Amino acid sequence: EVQLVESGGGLVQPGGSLRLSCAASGFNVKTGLIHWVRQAPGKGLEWVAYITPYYGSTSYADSVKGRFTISADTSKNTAYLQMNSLRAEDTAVYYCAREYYRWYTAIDYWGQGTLVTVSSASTKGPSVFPLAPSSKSTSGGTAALGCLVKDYFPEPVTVSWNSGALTSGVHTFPAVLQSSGLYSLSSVVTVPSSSLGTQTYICNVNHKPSNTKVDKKVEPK
Amino acid sequence: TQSPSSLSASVGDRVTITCRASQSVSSAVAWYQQKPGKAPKLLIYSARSLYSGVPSRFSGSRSGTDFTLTISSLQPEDFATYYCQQYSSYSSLFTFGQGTKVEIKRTVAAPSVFIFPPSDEQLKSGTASVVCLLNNFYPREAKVQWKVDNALQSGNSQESVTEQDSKDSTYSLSSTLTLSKADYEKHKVYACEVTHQGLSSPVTKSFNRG
Amino acid sequence: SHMQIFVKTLTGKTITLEVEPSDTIENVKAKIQDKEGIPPDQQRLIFAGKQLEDGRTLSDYNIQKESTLHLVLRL
Amino acid sequence: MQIFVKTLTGKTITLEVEPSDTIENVKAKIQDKEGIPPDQQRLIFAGKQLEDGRTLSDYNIQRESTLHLVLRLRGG
Repeated sequence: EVQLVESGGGLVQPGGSLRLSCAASGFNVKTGLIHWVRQAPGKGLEWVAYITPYYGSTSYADSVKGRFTISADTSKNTAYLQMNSLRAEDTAVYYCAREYYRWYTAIDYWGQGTLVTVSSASTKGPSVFPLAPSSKSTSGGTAALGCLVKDYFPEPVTVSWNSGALTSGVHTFPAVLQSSGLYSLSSVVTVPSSSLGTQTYICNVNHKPSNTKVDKKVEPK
Repeated sequence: TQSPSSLSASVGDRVTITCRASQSVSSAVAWYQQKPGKAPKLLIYSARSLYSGVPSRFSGSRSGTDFTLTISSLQPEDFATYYCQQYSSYSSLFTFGQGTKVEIKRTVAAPSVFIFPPSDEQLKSGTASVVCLLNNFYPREAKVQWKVDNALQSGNSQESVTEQDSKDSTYSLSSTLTLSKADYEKHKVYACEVTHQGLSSPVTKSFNRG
Repeated sequence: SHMQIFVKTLTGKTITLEVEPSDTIENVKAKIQDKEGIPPDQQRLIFAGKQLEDGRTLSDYNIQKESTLHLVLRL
Repeated sequence: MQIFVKTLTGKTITLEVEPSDTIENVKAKIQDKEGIPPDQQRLIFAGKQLEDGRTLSDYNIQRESTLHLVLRLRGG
């Protein structure tokens, strides 16, 4: 079975550099080509580069040419993407993938992708604030309560309700990039009206890039 | 570089996505399906041949210079984003087209509109966030205008929308209006005004500071 | 875009064809008719020891650059 | 007898075979040292492409004769 596992992603200042790794298994990279392809949050796929490990020949997209260096190490069965002169617009998930002659140019196996974020902002734990349920948040037989996960950098953050017990009716919204350059998001859950007087509600926020871990109880207002 | 464009369809519809093409580019066109949060999957290679394990309702065709992807009858798992890929023998450059997101059409459903005042905890930090929530609506298009003592706001709020819910086909929307504690304390009525196809006229959810 | 493939008869005649990878077995036979005069009705093409179905493609059968097919006529 | 297989990097490789050795068996011998499946190999001599059915003596290849190798890495 074929697998591609990329690593090395993370946070860099504009101007800085970073090296991505793509470890392959279940097949030999010298029997075809390896591609890097990236996807900016909420946007389409963009091809970056390819190498043919057996010869060492490379090819590069225009938006990347003078500053990225794709390469391969056959003995380790790994491929690399060396990214220099990094700029904010380089922010994306980066996938590696392979083309095998039999699929006539098409890319058949892709890894899950690693996140590269380029920004002058400093890594920071989120502030968590309750979104208190109330009459202003009930309709019929149900109430909405939530947490505002505010002012964190970079992505990602994880939100769970009551340590895993509550999973139904949860909406965790996509994070937005604020004008300050920091991220904010909402996590809300709708529960039956009458469980507010019996159950306690605690959202669990994990921000791994900064080792912050907050629990916030959400009381009705 | 850009966001995908959106196509609204029903289970059982025929869909034909086209990929505009050049003389320079080769006819070895590939198609990928990508679901939210996951990596793309190969559907079609060499313009019109099926990748191993792809259902027969997927086909590919060459309309002269252009290439097409067709799904003859849409199944629930086919609702995703589709990308064409082009390759030039002259430059050895690959290019992915814009990407088309097929979403599920259903009867128009108005949102439930909720509002949340700022927590005391945040208020002690010198900041004030008011959050307005729009629950389970269709279609995705809604407008949220903030009002502070009946002054229409702009440039102090942020909006996010969830993926189409896979079970009921509705969307949700959260919007945050942020002010400084001071500016917050100088005003009384904080109102969220919502316009949507499922509403006869705009609905307002408001509260008075305190 | 275009590939070059060979079509060998059993009379010892070899014809060179210009095809796309995306081309269908039907178009191939129509190209054979175009320059050779042999009807698609009466053609049967072999690659890697298998007969090729009309509704499928060159790429379906992993037919590559400068590959060789055999052409067997039917009565 | 002995023959040389030439790539495109200039990295010419040595080999040892009989005239009765098939074309398929030669590609398998290159795989053992180069790590590339026979179906991705195209072998050339005198200007002709070589078929995976004939022998060395069919195309009449002698000792110290040069063969050219093309790899199928990209399809189309």
